[PDB]
Amino acid sequence: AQNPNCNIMIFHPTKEEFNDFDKYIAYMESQGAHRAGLAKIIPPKEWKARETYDNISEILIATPLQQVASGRAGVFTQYHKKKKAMTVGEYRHLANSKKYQTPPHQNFEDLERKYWKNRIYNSPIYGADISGSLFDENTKQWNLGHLGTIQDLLEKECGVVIEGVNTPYLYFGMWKTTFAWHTEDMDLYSINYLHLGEPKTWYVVPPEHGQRLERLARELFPGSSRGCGAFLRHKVALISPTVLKENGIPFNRITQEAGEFMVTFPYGYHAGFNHGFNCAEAINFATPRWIDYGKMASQCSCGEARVTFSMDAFVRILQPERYDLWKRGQD
Ligand SMILES: Cc1nc2ccccc2c(=O)[nH]1
Ligand SMILES: O=C(O)CNC(=O)C(=O)O
Ligand code: NI
Ligand SMILES: [Zn+2]
Repeated sequence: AQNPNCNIMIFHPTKEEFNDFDKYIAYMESQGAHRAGLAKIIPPKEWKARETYDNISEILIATPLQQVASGRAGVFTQYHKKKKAMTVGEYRHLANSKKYQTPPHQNFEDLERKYWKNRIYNSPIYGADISGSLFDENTKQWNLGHLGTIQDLLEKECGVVIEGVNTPYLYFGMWKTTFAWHTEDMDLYSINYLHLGEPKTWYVVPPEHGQRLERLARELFPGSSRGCGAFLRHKVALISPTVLKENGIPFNRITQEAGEFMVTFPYGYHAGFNHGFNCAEAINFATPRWIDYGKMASQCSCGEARVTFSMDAFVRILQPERYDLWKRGQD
C-alpha cells in the first residue's frame, strides 16, 4: 500500500501534467496521497491564476465574521459575530492595524506556538464564504471556477440527473483567523488555492482515523455531543496539536503559501489558521471514489448546520433513508 504512514504529500506537476485535472487527482491517489487527508500541489512555474492582484480592493465582504472564542487555549469553540460590511481594501487595512496584525516571530513554528498560546484572547475578523472567483477566465488549467461539477459527476457515475450548482468561495483572512475541525459537506473533496498574502497552516487527520477524532471531540465537548450526533458539522470546535498528541490522535500539519494548492480528501478532518492578511479560493469537488464516502457521510439533523440547496439532492439520492429526518433540520 502506498503512503502507509499517511504523510502529507507534495506534488510538482509539469505544465503538461497540469492539463487534465481529474487525471492528476487520480495520479496523486495512485501514490497514496489521499491517505493523509490532505495534499499540497505546487503549480508549474509557467502557470498563473491571474495577471495581478492590484485591483481587488473593491470586492465587498458583505458580512465579515468576528471569531469569538470560549474555552481553554487548546480546547475551545468559536462563534461568529456578524459585523458591518467592508471592502477588501478596508479589510486589508484592518488586518494590518496594530490591533490585528501578525506579531514579530522567528519562523512558522514560532508563530504556531504563539497562535495556540494566545488565540483565545483575541477575536480576529474573517471574510469567509464569499461567492466568487479570482481566476482569470483565460486561465485554462486548475481554474477553480471551471471544474467539472459534483452534479455531473454523480450523473456520470450513477446515471441520475439532479438539480444544483457548484461554485467557488473566496476567503479573506487575517492573523489568527481560524477554521474549525471539519470534513466537507457530504465528505466531498475540497481544493483550496492561496491567491495572495500570508500563509495558512493546516492540520489534518487521516480519513482512516477520522472516527478517533470524533470520539475525542465527543469527550472534549460533551454538551455539544449530546445536542447533535454530528456536531463537528457545526464547524466551531478547535483542538490543539498538543491535545491531539496527548490523546494519541494521528494527525499531520503543513503550511500553505501563496501560489499553492491544497486538496482535502473525502472524510479528511482538517483545521487551521491564517498567518496574516491573505486571500484564498476554494470549492468542493468529487471523483468516482467519493461516491461511497457520500453514501456514508454523517449529517447534522439538530439543525444548526444548515444544508445548502445543492446538498439537498446529494442526501436525497445517496442517503434516502436519512433524507426525511435531515430535511426537517433544514426546515
Ligand atoms: C505531526 C505529529 N507529530 C507527532 C509526534 C508524536 C506523536 C504523534 C504525532 C502526530 O500524530 N503528528
Ligand atoms: O481556508 C479556510 O478558511 C477553510 N478552507 C477549507 O476548509 C477548505 O478549503 O476545505
Ligand atoms: Ni474544508
Ligand atoms: Zn447539529
